[PDB]
Amino acid sequence: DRLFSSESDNSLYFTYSGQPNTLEVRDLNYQVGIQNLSFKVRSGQMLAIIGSSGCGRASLLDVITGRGHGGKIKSGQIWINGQPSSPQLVRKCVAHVRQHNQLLPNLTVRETLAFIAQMRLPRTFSQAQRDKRVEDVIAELRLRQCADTRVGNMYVRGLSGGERRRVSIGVQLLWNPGILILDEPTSGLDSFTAHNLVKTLSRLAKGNRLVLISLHQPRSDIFRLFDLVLLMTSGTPIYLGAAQHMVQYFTAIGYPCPRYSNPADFYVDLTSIDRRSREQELATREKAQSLAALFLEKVMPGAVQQFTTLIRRQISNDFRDLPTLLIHGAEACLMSMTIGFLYFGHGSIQLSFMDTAALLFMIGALIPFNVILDVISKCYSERAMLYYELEDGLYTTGPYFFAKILGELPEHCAYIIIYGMPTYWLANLRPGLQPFLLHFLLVWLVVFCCRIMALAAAALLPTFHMASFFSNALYNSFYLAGGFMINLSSLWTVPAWISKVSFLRWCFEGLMKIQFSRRTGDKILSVMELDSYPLYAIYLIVIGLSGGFMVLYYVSLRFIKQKP
Amino acid sequence: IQMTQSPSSLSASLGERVSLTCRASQEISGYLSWLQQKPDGTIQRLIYAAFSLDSGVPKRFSGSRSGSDYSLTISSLESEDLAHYYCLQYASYPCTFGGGTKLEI
Amino acid sequence: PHSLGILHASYSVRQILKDVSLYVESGQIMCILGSSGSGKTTLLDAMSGRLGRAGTFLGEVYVNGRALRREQFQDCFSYVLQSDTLLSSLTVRETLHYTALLAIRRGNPGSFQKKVEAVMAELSLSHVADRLIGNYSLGGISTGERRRVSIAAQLLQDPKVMLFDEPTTGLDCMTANQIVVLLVELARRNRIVVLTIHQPRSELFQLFDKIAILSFGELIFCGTPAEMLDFFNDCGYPCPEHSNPFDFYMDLTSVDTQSKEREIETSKRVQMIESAYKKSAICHKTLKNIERMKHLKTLPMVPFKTKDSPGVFSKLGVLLRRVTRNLVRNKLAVITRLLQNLIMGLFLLFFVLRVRSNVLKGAIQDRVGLLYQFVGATPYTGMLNAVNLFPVLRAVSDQESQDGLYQKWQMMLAYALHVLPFSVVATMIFSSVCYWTLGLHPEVARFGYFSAALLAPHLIGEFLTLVLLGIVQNPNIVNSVVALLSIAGVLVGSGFLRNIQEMPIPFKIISYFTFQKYCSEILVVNEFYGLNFTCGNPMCFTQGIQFIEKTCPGATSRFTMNFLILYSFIPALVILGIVVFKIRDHLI
Amino acid sequence: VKLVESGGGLVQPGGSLRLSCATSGFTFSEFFMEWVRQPPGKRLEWVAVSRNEANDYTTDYSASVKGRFIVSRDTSQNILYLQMNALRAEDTAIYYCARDAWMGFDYWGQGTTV
Ligand SMILES: CC(C)CCC[C@@H](C)[C@H]1CC[C@H]2[C@@H]3CC=C4C[C@@H](O)CC[C@]4(C)[C@H]3CC[C@]12C
Ligand SMILES: CC(C)CCC[C@@H](C)[C@H]1CC[C@H]2[C@@H]3CC=C4C[C@@H](O)CC[C@]4(C)[C@H]3CC[C@]12C
Repeated sequence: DRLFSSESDNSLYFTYSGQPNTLEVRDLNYQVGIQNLSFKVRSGQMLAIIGSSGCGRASLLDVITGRGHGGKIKSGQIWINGQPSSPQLVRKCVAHVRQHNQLLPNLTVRETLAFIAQMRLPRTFSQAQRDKRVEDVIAELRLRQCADTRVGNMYVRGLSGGERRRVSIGVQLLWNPGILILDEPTSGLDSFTAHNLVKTLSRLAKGNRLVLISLHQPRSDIFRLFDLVLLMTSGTPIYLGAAQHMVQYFTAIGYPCPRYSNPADFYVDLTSIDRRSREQELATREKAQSLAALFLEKVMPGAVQQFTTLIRRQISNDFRDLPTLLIHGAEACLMSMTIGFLYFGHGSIQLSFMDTAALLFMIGALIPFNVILDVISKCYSERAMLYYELEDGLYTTGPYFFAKILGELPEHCAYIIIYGMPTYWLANLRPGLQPFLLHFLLVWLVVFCCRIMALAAAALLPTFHMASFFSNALYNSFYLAGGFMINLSSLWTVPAWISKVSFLRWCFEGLMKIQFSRRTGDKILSVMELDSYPLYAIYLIVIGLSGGFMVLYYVSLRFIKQKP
Repeated sequence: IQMTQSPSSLSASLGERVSLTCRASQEISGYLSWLQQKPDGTIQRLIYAAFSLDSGVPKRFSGSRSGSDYSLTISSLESEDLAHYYCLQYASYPCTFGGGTKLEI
Repeated sequence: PHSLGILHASYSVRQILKDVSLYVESGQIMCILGSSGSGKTTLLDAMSGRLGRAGTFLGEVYVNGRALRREQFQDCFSYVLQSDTLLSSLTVRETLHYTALLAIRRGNPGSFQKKVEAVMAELSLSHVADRLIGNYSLGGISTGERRRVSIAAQLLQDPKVMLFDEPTTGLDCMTANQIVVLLVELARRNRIVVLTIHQPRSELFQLFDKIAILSFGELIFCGTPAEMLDFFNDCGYPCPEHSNPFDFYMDLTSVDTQSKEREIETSKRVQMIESAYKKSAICHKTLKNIERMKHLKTLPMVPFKTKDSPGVFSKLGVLLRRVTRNLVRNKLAVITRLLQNLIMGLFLLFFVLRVRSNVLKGAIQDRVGLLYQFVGATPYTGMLNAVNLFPVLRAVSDQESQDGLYQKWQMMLAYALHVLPFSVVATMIFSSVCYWTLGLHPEVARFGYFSAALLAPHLIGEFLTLVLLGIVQNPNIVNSVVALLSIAGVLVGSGFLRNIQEMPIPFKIISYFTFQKYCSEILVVNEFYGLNFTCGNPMCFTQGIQFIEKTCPGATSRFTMNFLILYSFIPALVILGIVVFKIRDHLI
Repeated sequence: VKLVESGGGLVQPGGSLRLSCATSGFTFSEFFMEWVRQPPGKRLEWVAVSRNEANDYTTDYSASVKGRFIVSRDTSQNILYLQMNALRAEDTAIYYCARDAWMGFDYWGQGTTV
């Protein structure tokens, strides 16, 4: 205990003031195999669940908090603060610290802490109170030397791993919860950092709180700092009490722990069921059941404010990611340059009519690939954060839609500028200000509709691969339905209806009606089938398709769970 | 964390704009404080968080930061500024102070 | 008895090893502990002779008295990795048989099968000898069984000194303990085993014969657990009871990189322990035993492996048989390979559904669209197949090439050879399904020409994606790059949408290096040759020869030439892939 | 927020002394209480801290005086007490009574010579 750091600050700067919280699990029988789990913890004690802390896809902490995607056959009771557990009570009193961190990398610690504070604290708290709460949270977890350092994860400089875990704990601790529950806090951390994090969690539990910790294989030094320990093997509790007396318990029942051996490891190795054989499976199950039998016989703020906070956080996060913005600008510039130089109109030989039609069709139908790719990548790169912030109750999935839309709007507009403005002059299209502005507006609206379609496809499907496949299928069905590939006339019932809702066909028709109308003539439009809808009608149809895709995306965000 | 204050001594008369610098050995993220000890002995905090000011102190005193060096700027010095000035950090335990500067008129 | 001794070894590249000296005997097991930046895997790789070419490696490595050079390491030292990259659609028996055929070359398969059976009985794998590897989460063999299979494949070459890079990382406690006891049993059979562990358990302390600790390349201690406890007590840091001495000694000989005062204190403690160990009699006895077994003049010579590798054609044929057997045993890969082009053609047919060959409203438009989509989709399907099926074989080849079995370019050639007939039959099925349904100039010779002109770009794109995956690691980057390149080629190369006789000089020159130009020329000459159109002035091409001369004037007399170019584009890509894999061999 | 110190005087080396810091103007049982001394010719040096009731009135001292100095607080009259033992060897200073160390040293005292 003398090898680790000893010159620390044992002060408690952010304590929980209020009634002591309690958590009592009585005769829990969780299957699909927890059997006869029963304990009672109060505020001021740190409970560490050692052994097999999982039951398949959902850990024990998720079962206690009510979460879990697998089966939930229930046969017991869970009383939180003296009342039966419920999603409302869990969201109101219980805070959860997941194993995988979900933080925006382009934000400092103080910025994201203030954001979470103003999104969590009620609207009656003044700004000074919010800054004071943020400062108390920073001082409590010894994060004062990193209050201005980026919290960026790997692929970015950012800060350390233990400091990132402390930042996550502070984010989950800003609203001053009464019960904290962390699963695998020392996952992927060095030994000294894990020891310091365990000491910090013990101090937090001492600060009039109830801290539960999940640890599958705790180290020898981590086990020495445990206040209360719960040994679970094959879903059955074998021991429940003080860690320092744990060995003293087993020696009392004819199971001494030899010297120079981790007690936790020695006791999870002895009572573990062996799956390599079949005759030893029950041979160890009987010992586990007898030990379990001896153990049992021995004993605010609102919606507009949330939207503003979300859009400000998004703007501050994406406007500082220089590599991604530069990559997107490079893609836009490359596309524009190849499109304008392949169809270079300045020269002795001008562009033909079919050449101009193909140029417009390519301008319309070459962006969706990169657009959908980047949009789906960005959506699946932050799905866990959104899912957890929706489960914990930060926003009500309403302001998040408009926040995301108005956050991607400026960068999308810059991309559209870079892709479309230095392409209209290189190709030597119809000169003037009105046709160029109309072309730009139509391209902007079409790419916006494509972005909304990509967002809806990414939010509707659970995995990145199937979402990308469905989006590519939709894009290809809209591409083949265009007015340039299959003549827009050799379609019987289904492809015609697909073309009626295909934004690429409408974009091509609008560009044709902008370029070739009363130029040198509408007869080239008459030999084709691009003269049955006026320009404003095409714009309104594109706007309606964008609105329908927005409604679909909103319905998918509201009803479909964004499971990572 | 060692706090090096500069200069150790300074002589400036009425009307001048004094500037006292303080460098920290490590990163304190702006958690620096400037105190003024009068010749009588009554110490009082002049600036907290290295930028904000306490209630009741004149607005002439200002705080700034350049790189890793914090600066206390006193514009339009009065006769009440002949005193000791100390910079301290409270971002990491234990709390260390600075060498101090005897501002003399 | 064998005796391995590492004397004053050092690896600069910054100075990852600082005067490392160990001594192991036959029948003893040595474990090596350290932090993440300790450089124990670097020491293992240097002793195995894998990274000694990029950086200067000092010190000597004596084996049975004879000082081995920097080229005899891989012929005497075996190295078991941690990734455990195995083919899922194969059984243990056939996998070990292929490994023995690639390593050993003696004669009739009876001796090979007997060696495989003996190694499986030694590794306790006889009861899973006829079970597919697969994945442990879907019904395959357990992770311990995969580790046993890897150890058996490594032991098939009859080794004597083996190194293990974290054989217990990623496994559960019971399986890790089983693997430790298995390595102990293998070492006790007159062998030498040196394994590294991230963090062992409490019961593995008394199982090892020697325990060494490395920090930043410096050797803190090396000896048996008894002398370990004795020395750590004499230094003033006795291990408390119920403290897992492994973790206690991993915390005692590590630096804390969180503050600058704690870092200096931990470094001072580490240097104190190291200086006390340098003066202890353990290192002196180790050096004395090394210099004595070096000057023994009676112990046997270096026991090498069974033999070197056979000729190149035999290994190529064995790899080809292995990859085709792994392919035909995966029904999903086969159905995707055989039905990707079919699904593409069916999706293309759903929109057109016919070509009105006697009216000029949507005939040339739909024909050009179909040709463009075919030329842009066949290489995309090839790239999809490549990205979906290659990475596993690429990882297997990268793992098995450092052991001296074969080269990666041979694996790429075998992949190409086994992918040729599958792509052939897939494109033939897609053609025979879609060409007649579409009604595109019904004829048998035109059908065969269309089949060949759509088979060539499939293989071209597949081999280009193969090259890119051999030179780039991430498969998604390769997928996106090949998709963008196919887009650019079908847009610039084909004279469908640009009228190449009018495009600028740079694009006109670039189009000569793209296979899409020749593909589109062949398709136009084959489709628009012998059919006439009807107007019912703005667009009325009443024949097909006029549209041919408009798109590509002199493409009719360049049919065989364009076909030869399109088909010779493939061997150039094969040679480029061979060169790219030969270059990749030197950068990993 | 007024702090006044008392209890300074001439003491022989090796004896004992007790300084008293009287507090007014705020909740004495809610904020910290620090003793921070200053040598006659050196910079300010933090000596000891006593936390509020939320920490159960635990105390802490610097590595130079850990074991010889004992800080305590009387909440009835809101008076901080600092007992010093084995002093006057180097412990001669102008000890000051401050309110908050973690939130910036604000509302200092008047100091007493020892
Ligand atoms: C199963 C149903 C939905 C049909 C799905 C067919 C999908 C998987 C296939 C068939 C045709 C294929 C497209 C054919 C043409 C191209 C152009 C190429 O430059 C990029 C890939 C792209 C865009 C392909 C994407 C995938 C695709 C649409
Ligand atoms: C969990 C990690 C691996 C997710 C990484 C996402 C990767 C695989 C995806 C997301 C964004 C994608 C990139 C988007 C843009 C481009 C630019 C293009 O000119 C080359 C392909 C490239 C570079 C893509 C490569 C693959 C890519 C980087």
